Amino acid sequence: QIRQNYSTEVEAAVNRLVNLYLRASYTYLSLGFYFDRDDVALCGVCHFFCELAEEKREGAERLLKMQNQRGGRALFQDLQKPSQDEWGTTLDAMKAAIVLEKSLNQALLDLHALGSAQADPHLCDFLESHFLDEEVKLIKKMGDHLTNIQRLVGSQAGLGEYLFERLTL
Amino acid sequence: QIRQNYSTEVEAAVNRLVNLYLRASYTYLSLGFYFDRDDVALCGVCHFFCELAEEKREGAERLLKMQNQRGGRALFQDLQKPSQDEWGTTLDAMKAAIVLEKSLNQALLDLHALGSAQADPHLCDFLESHFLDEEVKLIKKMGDHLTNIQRLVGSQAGLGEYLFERLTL
Amino acid sequence: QIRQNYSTEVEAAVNRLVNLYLRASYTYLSLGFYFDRDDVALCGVCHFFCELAEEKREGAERLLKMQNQRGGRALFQDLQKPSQDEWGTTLDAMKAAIVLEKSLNQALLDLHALGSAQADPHLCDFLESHFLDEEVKLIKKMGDHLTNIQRLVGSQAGLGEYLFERLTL
Amino acid sequence: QIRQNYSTEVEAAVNRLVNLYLRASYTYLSLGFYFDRDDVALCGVCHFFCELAEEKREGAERLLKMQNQRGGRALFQDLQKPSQDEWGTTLDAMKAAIVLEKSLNQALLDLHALGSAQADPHLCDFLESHFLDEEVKLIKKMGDHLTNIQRLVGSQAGLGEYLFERLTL
Amino acid sequence: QIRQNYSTEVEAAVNRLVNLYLRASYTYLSLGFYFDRDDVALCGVCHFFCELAEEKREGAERLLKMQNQRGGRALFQDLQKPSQDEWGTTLDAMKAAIVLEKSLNQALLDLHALGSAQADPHLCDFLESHFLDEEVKLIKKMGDHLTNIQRLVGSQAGLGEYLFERLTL
Ligand SMILES: [Au+]
Ligand SMILES: [Au+]
Ligand SMILES: [Au+]
Ligand SMILES: [Au+]
Ligand SMILES: [Au+]
Ligand SMILES: [Au+]
Ligand SMILES: [Au+]
Ligand SMILES: [Au+]
Ligand SMILES: [Au+]
Ligand SMILES: [Au+]
Ligand SMILES: [Au+]
Ligand SMILES: [Au+]
Ligand SMILES: [Au+]
Ligand SMILES: [Au+]
Ligand SMILES: [Au+]
Ligand SMILES: [Au+]
Ligand SMILES: [Au+]
Ligand SMILES: [Au+]
Ligand SMILES: [Au+]
Ligand SMILES: [Au+]
Ligand SMILES: [Au+]
Ligand SMILES: [Au+]
Ligand SMILES: [Au+]
Ligand SMILES: [Au+]
Ligand SMILES: [Au+]
Ligand SMILES: [Au+]
Repeated sequence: QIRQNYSTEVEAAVNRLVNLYLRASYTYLSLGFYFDRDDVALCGVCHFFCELAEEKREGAERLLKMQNQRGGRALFQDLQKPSQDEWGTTLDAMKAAIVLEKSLNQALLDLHALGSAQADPHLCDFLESHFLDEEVKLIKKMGDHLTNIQRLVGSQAGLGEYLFERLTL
Repeated sequence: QIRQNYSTEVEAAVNRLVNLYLRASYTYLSLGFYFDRDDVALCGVCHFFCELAEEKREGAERLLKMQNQRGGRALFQDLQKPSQDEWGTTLDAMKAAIVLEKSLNQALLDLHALGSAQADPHLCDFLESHFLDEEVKLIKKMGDHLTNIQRLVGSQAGLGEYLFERLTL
Repeated sequence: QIRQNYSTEVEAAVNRLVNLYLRASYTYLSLGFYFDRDDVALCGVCHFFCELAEEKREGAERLLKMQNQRGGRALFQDLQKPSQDEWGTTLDAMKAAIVLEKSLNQALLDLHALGSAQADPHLCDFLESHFLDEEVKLIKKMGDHLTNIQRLVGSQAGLGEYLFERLTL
Repeated sequence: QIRQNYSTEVEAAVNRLVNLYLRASYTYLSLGFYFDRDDVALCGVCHFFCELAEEKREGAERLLKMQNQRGGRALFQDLQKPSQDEWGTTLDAMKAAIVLEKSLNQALLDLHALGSAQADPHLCDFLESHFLDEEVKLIKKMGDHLTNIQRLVGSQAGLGEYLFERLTL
Repeated sequence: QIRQNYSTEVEAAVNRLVNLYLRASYTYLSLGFYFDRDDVALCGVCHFFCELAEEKREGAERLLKMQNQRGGRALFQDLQKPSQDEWGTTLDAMKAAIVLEKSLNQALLDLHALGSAQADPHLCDFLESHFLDEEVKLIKKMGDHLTNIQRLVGSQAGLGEYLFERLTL
């Protein structure tokens, strides 16, 4: 047995956080393929979301690795289908992405508060090291994108959506 | 004599498909030079169509080579002049290109159905190997372009046509 | 408008000359594939004619480019099928090729005489620069080949046709 | 057990096709050594057939590998001695080689028809991928050679046989 | 004395053509600096015209060199100030540039007609070699630019002028 200072409550919340990262990965998978449709065709938006799918997957994998390192047991649940089949405009999609990110970020903060109350400094360090700053950086970037997308709608939405995709993404 | 399992019906349809690829080549030749006119001047649209002329020619040449490999006899017909002397906007041109591509693709599918009914698996493989996936890929790309061109017309068609040509093509 | 010192008569004759180069290209296409037949199988003769197809195409493309540069309008006609479906011996084929070349060359000379009468020195230079010397060089080469092919028929035509293809082409 | 969608009929026909490729290999072995005899001495003809021996062997080996991959059982029979001890002229030999190739090719086509009736698309793909086009290419090449050999017999058969071997093979 | 077959009429017209190239150079000098004004600030338009100033100067220098080579005497006149102190929009400027180019081109054609009537084939070659095709190419390019500038005015002239300068020039 290696397990030491690792509460059952932290273990369960780690498994839930894995499910949340894998669900986010799947959402981004769906977002990316929507933007590859012939009737949507925004290559840069596609690559943005498919890159996010991969980051969220890797996030999950790091959590699973840590779960094993601490002597927890990984437990997998169903992955819920993404919340939409079609994602609207780049604007709608980027709003939905930031809502999702803020939910992951809140889950990280809740897990951290749990870690602190359980006096589990390895867990707190792990989150700080690999998750909290990355999520803050990602959210700031999405925020910046959203501001630029919004700036570009004005009178000519098609034009703005095209330019954004060509010159930013 | 090398000829084996090669029906006269397949042979004739191969010669027709050659004529269709060469005609497509000629259409793209005309499309490219229209976009090089001083009063049209869309360099990127020109290069897109002149690249297509060359692919369609090479398509024809591969069919002719296969015709000879199987012991068929190449038979050439007149090449019909393209359907238009002037091709309108990039939008009109890209619509016309996708109509042409869907007609080639239908001809490939009809030749394949013939091959299958004649039990000619070399022909079916040949089409699969070098034509069916290429045409599907090309059509998807045209579809994507058309979506972006359309997105860009909105209120300011000149502006959109220029941007598309500079930033996509 | 860019057009200057460019007569409608020159413009039409340029379009006709394009048709003649594309027709020549198509003839050479047919000549090349005839020599790739399993029952003809003269690899070097094939490569000679397929190289000519490509030169004639490029000739056409240079004419079209010049048509646009001068502010003329390219107009495409049907391309007539080559004059033969089967081309006989290398000798017959090379005779037919030199007849075709002399017809292109006469058309270049007629266009030049037109240019001179219209006082269009850009056109005269263009023809001199890229067409007249090339055609003269090509015809001399064909002439040389024909002399060597003829020398080789004598009593043993098969033998001579094989040697020519292996040691010259 | 790995075996899935793999009929006993396909399995048996695969073993027969292996025997046919190994027999062809052996025939080419005999053809090559006949042309290395001091009283035949046609080095290029020898290398042509010994290269074919090796291709036919490799063909057999790919079939055996696939047999194992699908969970079939390889079963070996006697290899029949080649049909001739002495192979005559390069012409006779090349005719005999094309007869042999057309028999392999018919066996491939029969196995493919079997695959299609058994709804075994892995087998159909395997044949298409590695056998059908290769055999078609090889037969076309033999056909070309035969045409050139025949062209060369005329009045002076020794001369023609020597030239062919030096300048083509 | 080297002078041979070089008429006094050609000599004078060569000196006039030098004055016309130097005047064009000076016009382009003025055009370039207008577009470098802080209240105009179109860097790409500036570089386009300053590059033209240099080409026109070099044109003059080649004419002077040829004048000396033939044993003519260079005679210099006043260079007339450009026709405008301020050049308006990129559109106005490009129209004015094409008017100027068509005037040079007409002068080249008139000098050529003179050369032909004086039976001075060195002069005709010189013009053909270094001036007639270059001017035709330059005019076609200006024509293309003008078409794209015009396409871009539509409703939002400032926007179009900026994009043209950033993405074409
Ligand atoms: Au994607
Ligand atoms: Au993508
Ligand atoms: Au802590
Ligand atoms: Au901490
Ligand atoms: Au903490
Ligand atoms: Au083009
Ligand atoms: Au082009
Ligand atoms: Au099939
Ligand atoms: Au198939
Ligand atoms: Au099929
Ligand atoms: Au060829
Ligand atoms: Au060839
Ligand atoms: Au002339
Ligand atoms: Au001339
Ligand atoms: Au002339
Ligand atoms: Au051998
Ligand atoms: Au050998
Ligand atoms: Au099939
Ligand atoms: Au199949
Ligand atoms: Au298949
Ligand atoms: Au099949
Ligand atoms: Au400047
Ligand atoms: Au500048
Ligand atoms: Au002259
Ligand atoms: Au001349
Ligand atoms: Au002249």
